[PDB]
Amino acid sequence: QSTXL
Amino acid sequence: HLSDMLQQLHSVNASKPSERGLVRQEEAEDPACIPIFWVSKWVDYSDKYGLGYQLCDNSVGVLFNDSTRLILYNDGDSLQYIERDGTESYLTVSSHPNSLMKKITLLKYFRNYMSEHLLKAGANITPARLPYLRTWFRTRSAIILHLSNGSVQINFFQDHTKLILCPLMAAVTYIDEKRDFRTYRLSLLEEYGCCKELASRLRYARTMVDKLLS
Repeated sequence: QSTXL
Repeated sequence: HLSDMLQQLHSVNASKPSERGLVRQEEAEDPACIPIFWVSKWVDYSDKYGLGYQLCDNSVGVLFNDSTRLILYNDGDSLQYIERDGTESYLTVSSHPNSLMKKITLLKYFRNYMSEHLLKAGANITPARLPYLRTWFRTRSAIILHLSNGSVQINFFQDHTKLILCPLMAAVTYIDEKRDFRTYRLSLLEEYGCCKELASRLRYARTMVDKLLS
């Protein structure tokens, strides 16, 4: 997954 | 366009841009070449379904494991379905064939997951045919994303830096670790040089574009 908020 | 991109990267990397006598990276900046589209969030669920992604205009898409694609436009209603041979159809959430209900539900699941969990890349940029994701792969260091308009995007895991390569403009956008977004003409990087960090990432990008060609 891309990065977290 | 991939062979054009490879030739552009070869020419710049051959020039050894971080060894310019005086590097003037800022002179290579060309804000007019800022891309319209890039991938701003993504989730690799390919153990079951495929790869979901958001583009920077807030549209979303899925490249399913069976090589079909479903795109939901940022109006939240228009859909484009692309069969594995590239055949496109245009539908809506409100009027779509029942055969697409499962994939629409999955797309909505990805859309919601990315909204609830993931930070938008390039959100600081102020706002053309909508592209779809042609193919992608991961390495130990990065995810590589090939869009249907010819753009290649490479997101590096360790430090969050990103490249967006646009062969039509012979340009590269670099998002650095401070999330500063700069777009360069590759020919001007050859002329004026760049820092070692960008040079290193353009060498890796040539390797990645080479892998895409196969």
